[PDB]
Amino acid sequence: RQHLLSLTRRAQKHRLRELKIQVKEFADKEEGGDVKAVCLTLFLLALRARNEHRQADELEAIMQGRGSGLQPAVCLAIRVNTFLSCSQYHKMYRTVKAITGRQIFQPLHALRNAEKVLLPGYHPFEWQPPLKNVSSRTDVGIIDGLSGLASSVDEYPVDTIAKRFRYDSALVSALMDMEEDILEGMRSQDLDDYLNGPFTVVVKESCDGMGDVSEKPAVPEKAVRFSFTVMRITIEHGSQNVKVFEEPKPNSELCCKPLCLMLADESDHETLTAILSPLIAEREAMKSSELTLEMGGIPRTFKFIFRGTGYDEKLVREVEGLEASGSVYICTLCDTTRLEASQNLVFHSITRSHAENLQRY
Amino acid sequence: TRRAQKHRLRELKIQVKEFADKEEGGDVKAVCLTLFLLALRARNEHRQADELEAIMQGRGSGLQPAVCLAIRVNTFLSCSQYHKMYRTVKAITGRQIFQPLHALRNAEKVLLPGYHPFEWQPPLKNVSSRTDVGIIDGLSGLASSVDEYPVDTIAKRFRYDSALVSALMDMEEDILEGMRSQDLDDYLNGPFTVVVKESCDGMGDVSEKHGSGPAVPEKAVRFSFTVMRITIEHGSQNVKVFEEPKPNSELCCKPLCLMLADE
Amino acid sequence: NFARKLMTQETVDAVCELIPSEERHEALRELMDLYLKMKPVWRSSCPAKECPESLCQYSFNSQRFAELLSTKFKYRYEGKITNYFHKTLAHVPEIIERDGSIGAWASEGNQSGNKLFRRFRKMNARQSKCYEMEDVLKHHWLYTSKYLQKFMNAHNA
Ligand SMILES: [Ca+2]
Ligand SMILES: [Ca+2]
Ligand SMILES: [Zn+2]
Repeated sequence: RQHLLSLTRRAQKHRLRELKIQVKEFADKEEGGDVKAVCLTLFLLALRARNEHRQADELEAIMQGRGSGLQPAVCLAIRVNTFLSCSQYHKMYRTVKAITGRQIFQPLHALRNAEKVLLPGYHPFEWQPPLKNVSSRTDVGIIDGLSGLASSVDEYPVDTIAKRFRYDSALVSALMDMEEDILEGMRSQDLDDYLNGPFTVVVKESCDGMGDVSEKPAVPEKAVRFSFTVMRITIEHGSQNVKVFEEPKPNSELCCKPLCLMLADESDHETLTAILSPLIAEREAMKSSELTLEMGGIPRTFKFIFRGTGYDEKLVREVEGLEASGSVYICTLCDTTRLEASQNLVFHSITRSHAENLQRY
Repeated sequence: TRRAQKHRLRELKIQVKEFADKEEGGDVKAVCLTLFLLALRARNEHRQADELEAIMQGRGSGLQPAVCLAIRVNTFLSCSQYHKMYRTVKAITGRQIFQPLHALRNAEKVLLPGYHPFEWQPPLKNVSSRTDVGIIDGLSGLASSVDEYPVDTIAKRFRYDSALVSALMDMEEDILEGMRSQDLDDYLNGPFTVVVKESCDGMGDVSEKHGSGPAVPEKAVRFSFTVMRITIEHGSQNVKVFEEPKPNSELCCKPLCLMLADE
Repeated sequence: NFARKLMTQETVDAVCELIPSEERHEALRELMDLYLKMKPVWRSSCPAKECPESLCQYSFNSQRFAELLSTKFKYRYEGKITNYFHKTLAHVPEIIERDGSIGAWASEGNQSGNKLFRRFRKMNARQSKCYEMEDVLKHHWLYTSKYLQKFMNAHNA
């Protein structure tokens, strides 16, 4: 009676209750059972008739669209790209909501339930022709890196912790995390969006221990990271292939995606073998298949070509099968003595495959 | 379209028009906003409810640079990541709500000692009567040269008076609410008697390296004070217009000096 | 940064005042000159198109460098010769004609991850030695997804 805005929590409710229910039930008996949409549109009309189109336009922006407040992906991105912990983020959230009345940041459970779309292991896919020794479930995130290596007082003692994904899981998650880029490339190169030809992906790998990352008579520890990055995507169209995806900066820091990491050495050969051999098993497995998953509308297919390159010099002398660094045979590509390079300088060629080193072993 | 619901629901137009005309007499704006707000509140989507309450309340999008400073320092953020957060909410929202760093430094040097005027009615011998003096070295002109005694301790300090006037000015709404709540006016002079307790403590080692393993034990110690009780004697008696609810916290021990030595 | 800073022509100008002989002056001038003439091929991300004039020089510009390394400096490069020189001397153009670029396919991209690993261990942790790398991996992945960095690069109208 004083005003609706001077009225309390249900004061306005019991004041205009009969008018409220009569026009609401008249509307949902009129327009097929919805009152909110028709009521909002008539409120926009009734406000914007009074030369106040600014609030009407921002309201039409924020309902059925974007505007004030933030999408959860935005607040996740700005949480992670400042490395802020959760608790201080919560404090920032609660004081912003306390000051401005609005709700611009999101709460934390709403953060995680938008996070789970961005790990590996969310989206369905089909390996065809399927992969031996590979569990076919598509709900795989973190598993332990030991592959359940039985470890008790009678066996070999192990001391390391390693966490990893599977290879195909992180691979499809990285593929779906660039749908905007590949669709942009197909739009810009005068192609059709409805094309599910067999794309070819070329992927770089990398592995270099990051020793002495210890924290406190000072005894250290080391750690090895194994990582990869999508590098070039093309598609054989007609009689030629054409790039949909190159990279601006290949060796960037913010475009090198992890795959596995361990608290071990680069020289303790045993634990390094016993951890990395599942990964090389999967890597050998998916070199003879196609991949099928839904990429924004139509499902598409994939093949692969790998180039393990980002090993330094010492590691590739240590895992491919050469001796230590101070040898006489020096070039990891050709086969010449160190003493030979002093006489003849520049006349060799690359002559070291992988299977050749297998048969030489 | 615009015209489709206008013709299909002109019945609702004339209905709520005349019904606001006959209930309280013609405030179609207010009843229509409350009815749409009740329509959307019922959906349990209350974020839109108080967003609409904010926009039709006429609330401001951006905020104080002062509260920006408080939220900056209570998360321990560098200026760089603050610039990241500022530019991303600018580019995303379209309107700017967090504030750039000019305003942060400008609201900052409001709060430091050395911005306000102040005076002493006795002239304070050996005290520099300059009021624009904040952070200076604690060495007070000590020679650490090769002809002198060797010292190494790095000292940072204010003066005692400027910190005192700053720590008295920042609690201004506390003392005003003490004047209102304990039945006095604003226009009451002092003299206010101020109970200041003081403290000083070493903190152990404060460093760690990575390079040559075993680092050194850098010992450190700060000197500090606390405003805890503001009293005023008016009339016949005195009245404690500020009592500190907890003097031994980590929010109410303002520092004076820092030095890197042993106790 | 030290590696880039030490390679100036002016550093050769600086060391020339500490050595007497003209022979050593012109030798070191030609040395650093040829090394800077041959640097950007293996250094860039797309040298087949970006600096492609120095591509076809590289055989000639390497052979003369090797020969004046032999004759003028047989005091040191007569027996032992370090292997990186053999790599940067005799295997670059075969690789480039094989594989396009070089400096794309580098280990630069991961070795700078030390700061990310250390900071993630420090500030976002639970300290239980089994989750304590799990959340590190989760945050490290959540960093490097491109769908989020597109949002962070929004200020690019
Ligand atoms: Ca290494
Ligand atoms: Ca390294
Ligand atoms: Zn060779």
